[PDB]
Amino acid sequence: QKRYALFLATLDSEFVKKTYGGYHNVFVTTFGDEGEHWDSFRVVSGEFPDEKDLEKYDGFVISGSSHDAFENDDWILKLCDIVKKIDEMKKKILGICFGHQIIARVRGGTVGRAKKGPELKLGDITIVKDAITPGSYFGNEIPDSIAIIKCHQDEVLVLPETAKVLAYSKNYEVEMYSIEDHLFCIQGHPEYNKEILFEIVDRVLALGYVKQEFADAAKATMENRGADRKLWETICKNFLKGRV
Amino acid sequence: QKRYALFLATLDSEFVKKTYGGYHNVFVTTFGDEGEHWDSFRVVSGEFPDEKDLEKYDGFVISGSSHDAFENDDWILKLCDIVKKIDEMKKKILGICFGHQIIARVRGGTVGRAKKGPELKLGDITIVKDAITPGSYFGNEIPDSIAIIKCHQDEVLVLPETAKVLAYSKNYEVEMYSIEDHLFCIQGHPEYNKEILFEIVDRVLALGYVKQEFADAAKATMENRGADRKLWETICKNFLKGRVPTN
Repeated sequence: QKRYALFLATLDSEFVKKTYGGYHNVFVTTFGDEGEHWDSFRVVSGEFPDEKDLEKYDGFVISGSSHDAFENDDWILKLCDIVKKIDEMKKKILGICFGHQIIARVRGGTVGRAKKGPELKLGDITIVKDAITPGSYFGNEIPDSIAIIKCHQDEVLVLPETAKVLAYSKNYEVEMYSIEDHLFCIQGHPEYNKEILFEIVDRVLALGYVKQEFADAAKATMENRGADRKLWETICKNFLKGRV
Repeated sequence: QKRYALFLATLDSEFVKKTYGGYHNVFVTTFGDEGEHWDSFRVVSGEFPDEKDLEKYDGFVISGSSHDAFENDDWILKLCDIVKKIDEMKKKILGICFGHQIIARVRGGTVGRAKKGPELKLGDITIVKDAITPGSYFGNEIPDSIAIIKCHQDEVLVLPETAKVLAYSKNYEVEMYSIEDHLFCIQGHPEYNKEILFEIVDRVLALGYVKQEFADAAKATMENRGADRKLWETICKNFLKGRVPTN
């Protein structure tokens, strides 16, 4: 009987609540297969599993957040201690955006605002093919690059010593990385889609937080192409469910 | 013919553009009097006055921002450089929210995420009355406290060594402060009102950045009362325009 815990470090948005019924469903659509049990914990509102229950999960996913992974709010510190414990148990954790950065912070890396500005867009990341086995999480043919909806408010400015870089881009050396066999981290959102992106852009535009030109460029990146969604599902599930 | 420079560290929101025509208008409605020339620079977009033009301003106002004053984007570093020159000239600068934080950074203070978490609401600040002269910026009768629409994402976590604290709140020792006679800084927005605040709360709510109850608590602070808007206008104009003795 397979069990997976999702740590929701963001609230549900109006668009995500109305269109999908919330981030729980978004994650479960993306990374779930039939027959598994998915428990989510709204860690952003201070809800966590008990320490003693961690052993029954076959793996964990840490979502994105509007919070920064360098902040010191009580629920972030508690998430760092929980992740440390999970890590010591050698349980699988997939970290997405904020989640990638949380794992890095727990492993002694440094997270801060992105040197090369924010990103809200579809982009491409270059695979370090030398660091991947044919037949492992990445499939048989390993592509040169993979398209993903990027999350680049923050970044990992100093990489934990134990991390292996699996992909990079021109403006960021840490797009994807693994630690040992049980931590796997991506600075983009496999679980996002064009509708989710376009809604965020329009709202942050209306707020006055980005220029109209930047918004128009962000959306333009998904006018004629989407992310490699099927490949990300395959990679992420192979890692999290030990499927090699 | 008095001239004032406005540094807009923020873009115009949709609500503010369609209701008032933009933040230039909101700042000028708040802080301006007829017969003045106000120039605004969109510093957030890297637009700045020429150095040689600093000398013709009678004063400067630095706006709030959605960016953080501890960040190191090129326009921020350039703002910090320009503020240093203006400070060295001893020209008047009124810093609001991010602007308050930028002046603190230039004068060697530390800015960072608010110790006790964010704030998006009408609040009250307790005045350090011993630090104020009757007849200066706050009038003959110094108030015990003032209501202001708060900006508490970030804060000044370590005060500049030359800062005089003018007001505080339970959770933050630095609501308002001066440096010498030419720098005046408020962690709150005199230029905001109820409509602007509620629009921000609704939008950050829809985005998923705050809880329904945090939004409802924010809005509740302004259901039956507003900020001390006329008093803020008198205070800030008294300082920026030298209308009364310096504190």
